[PDB]
This record gives sequence, C-alpha cells and structure tokens, in this order.
Amino acid sequence: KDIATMKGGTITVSDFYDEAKLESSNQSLVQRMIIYKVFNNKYGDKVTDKQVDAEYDKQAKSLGDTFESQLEAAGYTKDTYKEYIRNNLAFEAGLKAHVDITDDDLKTAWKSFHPEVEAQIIKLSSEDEAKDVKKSADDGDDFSKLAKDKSTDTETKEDGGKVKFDSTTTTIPAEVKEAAFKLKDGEISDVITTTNPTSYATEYYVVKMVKNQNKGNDMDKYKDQLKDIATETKLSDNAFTTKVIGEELKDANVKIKDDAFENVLSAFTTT
Amino acid sequence: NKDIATMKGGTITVSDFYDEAKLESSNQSLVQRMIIYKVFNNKYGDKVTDKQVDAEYDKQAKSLGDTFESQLEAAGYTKDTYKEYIRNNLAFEAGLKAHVDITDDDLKTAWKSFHPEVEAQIIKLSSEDEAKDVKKSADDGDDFSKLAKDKSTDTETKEDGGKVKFDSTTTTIPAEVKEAAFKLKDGEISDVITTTNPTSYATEYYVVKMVKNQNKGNDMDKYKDQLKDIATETKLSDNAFTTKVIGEELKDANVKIKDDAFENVLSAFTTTSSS
Repeated sequence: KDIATMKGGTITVSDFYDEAKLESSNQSLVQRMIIYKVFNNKYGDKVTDKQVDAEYDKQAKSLGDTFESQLEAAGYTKDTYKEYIRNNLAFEAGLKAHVDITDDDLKTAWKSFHPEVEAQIIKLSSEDEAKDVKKSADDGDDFSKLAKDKSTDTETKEDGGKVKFDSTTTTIPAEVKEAAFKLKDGEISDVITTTNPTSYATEYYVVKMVKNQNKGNDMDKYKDQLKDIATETKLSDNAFTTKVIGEELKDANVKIKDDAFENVLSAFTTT
Repeated sequence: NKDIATMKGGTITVSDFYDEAKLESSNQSLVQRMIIYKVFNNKYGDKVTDKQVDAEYDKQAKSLGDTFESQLEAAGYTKDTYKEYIRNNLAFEAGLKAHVDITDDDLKTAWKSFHPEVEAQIIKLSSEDEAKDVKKSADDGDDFSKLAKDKSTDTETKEDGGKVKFDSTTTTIPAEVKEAAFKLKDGEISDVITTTNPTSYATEYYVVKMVKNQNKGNDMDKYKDQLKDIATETKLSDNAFTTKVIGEELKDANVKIKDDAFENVLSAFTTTSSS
C-alpha cells in the first residue's frame, strides 16, 4: 500500500495508479500486458522451461559477466527476466501458428539463400594486421597456423578458424557471408571491413574457402530450410503481426474495465 | 484491487499493473515528481489560492482555443484534474520563491540589462515592401494611429492605434523590437525591423513610433521592486538552485521510501560525499 511517507502525508499504490494510468508510457504498457496474457494462455504450452533457460543462457553469455548486475540496473531479477523471455516466446509461438507459407514466400527466400559452407576465418582488430595477414596467406603460410597465431575470434581460433555456416547464420557478419560465398575451394578472401551486433564493432576479416556449395535449380532440395527463413520473414511484418494480434484479442474476448485504457487495443480491433 | 481488463481465463488487476509499472523508467520519474509535489503542497500549499489556479487555467485555455477542452481528454486529463496539476506547479514555485534571498550582485545583474517601461506604437506587417511603404507614410504625415488601424496585422494592438506599453522584460514583444525601440527619442519613428518566432518560426516586420521613452539613470534603487522580480525569476530557473531547495525540503519532510522499487527515486537530491 504505502510507496512512501512524509510529515503529514502518504503516497499509496492507489495514488500512484491514478496518476500513472494517464501517462502514455503506461498506455503501451497495459497494451503489452494484455497481449502477453492472451498469447500466454493460448500458446504458452508451446514454450518449455528448457527453451526459456536456453534463451536466458544465450543472451547472458552474449552480454558479459556483468549481465547479472545489468538487470538490477534494468529493475529486473533473474526469475523476472525469464518471465519476460517466456512472454516473448509464447508471443512468437502464436505468430508462428498463423504462418501459411506460399510458393512466392519460398521463391523470395531462395533468391538470396546460400547453403552451408566450410571455411576458415581469421579476425583482426586492425586494418594493417589483416592486410599483413592476407599477404602471408598469399605467400603460403598454413591457414590454420595463421589462424592459431592471430585470429582474435577465440571461439574458432584453436581449431584453425574452422567455421561452418549458410546464408542464415547469425553469428557471422553479412559482409563476410557476402565475400565468402563468391570464393572457389581453397581460395582466400580479400580483407573485409564490417560492423558487428555491438553497435560500432568495426572488425576486419580474412577468409579461406574450404567447401563451397552451389544451390542448383530445383529449390525443393532445400525446402525444409526455405520454409524456415520464410517463416522468420513473416514474423517481422507489422501488417502480419498486427492482424494476428487483432485476431487473438477478438478470440480471447478482451474487455477493458478501466475507462482510462479504453483506447489501448484500438490499433488492432479496426479496419 | 480493481480489474483493468479481463479475457478468456485471465484478469489484469491494478496490482498486476503496479508490479510491472514500478520497473519502468518513466514511472521512476513519476513517483519522484509525485513525492516532490506532495512535500511542497503540504508546506507551501496555503500560499496558492483557488483564484490563482483558476487564473492560470483561464490564461492557458484562451491561449489554445476550443481545442483545449478536448486536447486534455486526449492527454488523459479532465478540467478538475488539470487544475490539480496547475495547483502542484504553483505550490512548487511558491516553495522555490520562499528560498530566494537576492544579493546586491543579483540585482546588479538584472539592472545591467534592464530598461524601464516605455509607451510606444507598433505596426506589424507580413511583407517587407508593406513596411517600407509604411515608413515613408509615417515620414509624410498621416496619423500614426490611422496607419496602425489601416495596416497593423497585430489584431492585439490594431484597434488601439498600435499602443503598447512595455519594458525590458516584456515577453510578448520581440527582442529585436525592444532593441530598436529603446534607442528612439520621443516622437521618433523606427526603421523597418526584421524578426523571428510567432508560431515557433516566421519572419515578421515592424514599424515603431516612440511615445514615451524612459531613461533608467544611475540610482538602481529607483527600480528596486522590479529588479528584485527579474532576479527572483532568474533564480527560480537555476538547476543548482532548485536541486538544492528540493533537497532541503525532502530532508525537512523526512521522506521514507516504503517500496524498495523506488529506493533510488530521490537520489538526485541527496547530496553526499564528494572528494
């Protein structure tokens, strides 16, 4: 009840509500809170604790030893950042449940798909460093040796910079996939400038092609994964998700009891 | 707690809303302001009257049209509730004012760029030719008042013969205008004057006739009441100032945050060790 007190006067949760319920930020909030609840009641069974754990783990290693404490900063606990993860997973489950892929959808996926290749990567923090490296590889230093000695991708460095990837591989920069796929077997890239998911990560890279793969004609060979890429595409359209969310709110018979949020769903329940 | 909404298996209560909202940064700031408002209201509230609330409401209302009434429903406010906001800011500023102790220096600064009240006439034109034409007219003769009535696009002043009274502090008059105006001797007509603003960006032109200029002289004591005013208004907008004052009043009110989720909400005002 009491959020704070002072000489003559108390501020309650109720007093806080009456103010907050006006704020735009809280319009958006109660919207999301309704959406999450509806999708959780419907698609929540499709999401497992294992997958929540998995997603937590993923993002945690991808965000430092400080993550634990970066959540204190964002007001979250562990168990409550999971709750957010569990909300997003059931949400996307729901969207996925409304995907019906078309021969067009597939064709679009295809047009820019590349199948899995084996390659070796050296990553450097400098431009000279990578320029210097490419000359080395030109001379004929063993790739794996240069990789072992130099690559700053500690992920791959001990293995001779061996990576496997396709057009969809997320951990690998776009400028890299771009250059790599061009290469014939045993051919070494030029230097490659890029940006990473960081927001400023201006890395450089050299690449050796181990096993390139041509995709051919009959797209049916890669139909299982084309279905996938295609599905991921739709899940990012707002025309799509708007519609889907629209449908599910209708399905769940959502009734706004507080006049203050009477308008909160209007973005969906409309023509 | 009340239900905010319901659906097939599931209710969202105010309580459920709270536990989520109390994390949001927006709501950090909110409970901050709400604590500050309450503290100043308990202390300086008597210094604010319903009349002054009404006054402030009225002011802003006429300054927005038939829009306003309905622009508040848009911002989630009622009339009764927008008043409560006005009453919160008035008691806030009351409190700040209560901590102003002006210095000889404060006054001196006010003085340095003060000009006392002058009587003048202003014609506003939306063209450059129009105003160039006008200045020749005033040069010829014809009553200033007449030219003002016929031409000035400032419907504010147009019916009065363009009579304005103002000083250095008058906000409704463009600074490039006050600049040119104060230079003028009595009965002297300005040159054309280009300027800005109005609707946050524009290019108006102005002609000015000086009716009664006033020199400020030496003894700054003559204008002590209004220098104190300018000075007071200056302090009320210093952050170092207001921070300190708000700091003090929270201390005075022995504010205790009962929900760990806002434990940090007053920290901007809790001055501590700095070496």
